[PDB]
Amino acid sequence: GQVANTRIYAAEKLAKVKEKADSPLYAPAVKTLLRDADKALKMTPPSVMDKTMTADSGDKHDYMSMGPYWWPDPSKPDGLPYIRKDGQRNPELDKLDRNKLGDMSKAVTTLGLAYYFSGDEKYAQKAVDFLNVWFLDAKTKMNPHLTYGQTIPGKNKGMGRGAGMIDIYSFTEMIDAMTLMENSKAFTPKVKKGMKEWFTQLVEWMQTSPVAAEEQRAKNNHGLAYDVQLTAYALYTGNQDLAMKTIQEFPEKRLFAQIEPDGKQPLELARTTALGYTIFNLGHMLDMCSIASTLGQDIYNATSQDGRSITAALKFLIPYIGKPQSEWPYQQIKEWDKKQEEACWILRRASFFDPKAGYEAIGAQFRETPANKRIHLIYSLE
Repeated sequence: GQVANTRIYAAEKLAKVKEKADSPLYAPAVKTLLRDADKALKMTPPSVMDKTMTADSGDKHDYMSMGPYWWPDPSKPDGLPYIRKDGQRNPELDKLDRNKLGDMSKAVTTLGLAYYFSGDEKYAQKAVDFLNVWFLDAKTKMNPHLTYGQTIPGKNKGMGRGAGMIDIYSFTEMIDAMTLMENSKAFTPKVKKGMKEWFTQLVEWMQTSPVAAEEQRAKNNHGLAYDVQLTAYALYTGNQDLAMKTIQEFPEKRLFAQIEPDGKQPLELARTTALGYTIFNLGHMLDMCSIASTLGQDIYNATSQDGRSITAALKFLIPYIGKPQSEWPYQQIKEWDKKQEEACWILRRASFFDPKAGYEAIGAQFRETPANKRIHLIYSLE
């Protein structure tokens, strides 16, 4: 009858889905989750040691990634400096740490959820192997900083930039997966202490680094995402005062700054994937609403004097959901169907906070997500 202390996942909902794992509603998704976890068992845990290049610190244990939208310039003899092509991801980024970090993060989340749903230690043990290799083992560990996040060839004098902070956004969810495994045997006090210390050092770095300062001051989805991460990592590390403060400042610093009275997010709508970025930012807003609700803080209903809110932002998007791209007057260069589907899940999540608005009935009209998809477990109607 225990509810886990999750901050992004809706905890009471998730406890009820677990209790009803074998019911007809959830059994197909649980089956698929355990198949995914079984594939993860076969994976070899990667590390920041796997990249062929080294950051300009000379320390291979420093995380290094490349700005995904930055490409060689064909008008220059050696392609340098790189130039930006918004929305087009340069596959060279695969040489560096970003995708390995993603595989790890996704594997631990999969494994923690599989453990929660099954109680099978093999899932928790493999998760702990991933975490040891990535975070804790002297041989392979990532240092708790992103000084060299999103380097760009030929630019920024070999240094990272604040934008690289977005690379670890999935840690917000990974922390909830680790909480779900806390009572496993593999997830020991030593491992829990190790992880809390790594996140403690990361937060100290976020609070003092000039590189992290760049992300904190970002005006768009990067800034909003920074606060969500700072909050989640502060809570994980026991720093409730920093969490409370970041939450309390979030409507003025982020929501009211980035959302217009008519719901437009102009900095996202200017992008080549304007629908995708509008949804990216909304999903992170809803992540903050969820964290905040655990501390009794009502971010979802925070409303400016001139009418700016998450409700306004949703109201702007809704008329485009389920409609052809001909009806959308901004760019969306790719992933049209994928982002329409994600919009239906934004509606599911918003319905948790404003049931009366009828968001779920709007999304149910168009949503085609197969019954065995994990998302049904995580944003259920419990």
